[PDB]
Amino acid sequence: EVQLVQSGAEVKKPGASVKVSCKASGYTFTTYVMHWVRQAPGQGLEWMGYINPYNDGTKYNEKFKGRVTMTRDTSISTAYMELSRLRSDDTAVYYCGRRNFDYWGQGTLVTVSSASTKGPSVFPLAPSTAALGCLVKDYFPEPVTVSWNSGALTSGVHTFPAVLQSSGLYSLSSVVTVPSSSLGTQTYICNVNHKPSNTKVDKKVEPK
Amino acid sequence: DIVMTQSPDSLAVSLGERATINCKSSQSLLLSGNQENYLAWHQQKPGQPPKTLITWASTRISGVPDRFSGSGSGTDFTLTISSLQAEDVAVYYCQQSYSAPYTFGGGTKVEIKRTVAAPSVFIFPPSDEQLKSGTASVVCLLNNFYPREAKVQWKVDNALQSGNSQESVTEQDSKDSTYSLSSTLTLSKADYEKHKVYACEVTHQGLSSPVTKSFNR
Amino acid sequence: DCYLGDLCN
Repeated sequence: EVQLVQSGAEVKKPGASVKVSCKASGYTFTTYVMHWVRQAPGQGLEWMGYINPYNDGTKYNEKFKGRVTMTRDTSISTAYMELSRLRSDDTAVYYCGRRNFDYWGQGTLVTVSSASTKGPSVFPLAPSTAALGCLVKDYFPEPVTVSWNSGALTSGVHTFPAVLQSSGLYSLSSVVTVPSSSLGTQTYICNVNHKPSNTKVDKKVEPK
Repeated sequence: DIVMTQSPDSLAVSLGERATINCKSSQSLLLSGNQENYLAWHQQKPGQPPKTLITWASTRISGVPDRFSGSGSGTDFTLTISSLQAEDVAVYYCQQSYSAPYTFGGGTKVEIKRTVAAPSVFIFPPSDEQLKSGTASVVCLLNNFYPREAKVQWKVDNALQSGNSQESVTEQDSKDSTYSLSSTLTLSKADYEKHKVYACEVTHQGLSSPVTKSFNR
Repeated sequence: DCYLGDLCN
């Protein structure tokens, strides 16, 4: 099997640089060029350039001609991509693709932010069939996962994609719809996990 | 640069039904020297890496099921799914490999088609704990609706809000094929306490006229 | 294998 295995996710501050690798197996590395393609969140795919390992030749998109450099190491079958002077809209998942884009790497998320690791504040979305939930606000970086009643309540739960607010911090909501008659007696607790900050929050949501 | 234009932008299709995605290029992708078309089709699921389905406009990638096929030449290409499966729900991209930059189409979202379902609408005042903290997040929830198009308009003492809210939408539910939507109106404490009626007004074709949900501070 | 339109010359 052909396999393109990329390095892991990076978080960088504006102005920094990031070098991402892509190791290729299952075929002869120098036989095909290696492209880099990126995808900003919620947008399409955009070609950045390639390197031809056979002759060390490169071809860049005129959008990163003066910022990106590609390299290769034939003896370990690895192509690299370096993006310098990282700005905030370089936040994307970066992919390597081989040949005529017939096989893809798994992607490398690169987050460019002036924010620091910060655990979330959690607030109730109180009810008054009824709806209730939790507001998970002002955290960084992604991700937060949410469960309800320690994973015992899964029907009717929608945990929404996080949104990046003006502050560089993320905010999401998790809701669930429940029998209105259960609000007297059944206890609902959202379990918010934030691995980056080694924080876990449990919030009990009650009628006010 | 070559411009790749797909059509439609999103395609609702019943399970087992034929799906057709079209892709047009601002330039012929058919090299006359070897009579080949330089066009690929990629499949991508929410938060997943691309996966190639077709290359050379009509050659199926090894291991892609038979129900996928590519066709067309020059400037007009088509991805066909003969009988849509649940696992086929995804975004589909065409991408020219003829001349650099190797540009992608805008993508075509393919979703399961279902009967219209109006949203349930719920509004949530900010919690006192956050409020006394300096910020007011007012949340409006649109629960299990179809199709995805759902307009939310915040009104504060009946004045339309603009520029102070953000929205988020779930992926199409695997069991009932609906979408849900969350919208958050954010104000400072000081502005929040200057007004009385906080309202969420929802327009959706499952609703004859718009539904407003509200509360008084 | 000229797998891109502008790869060969």
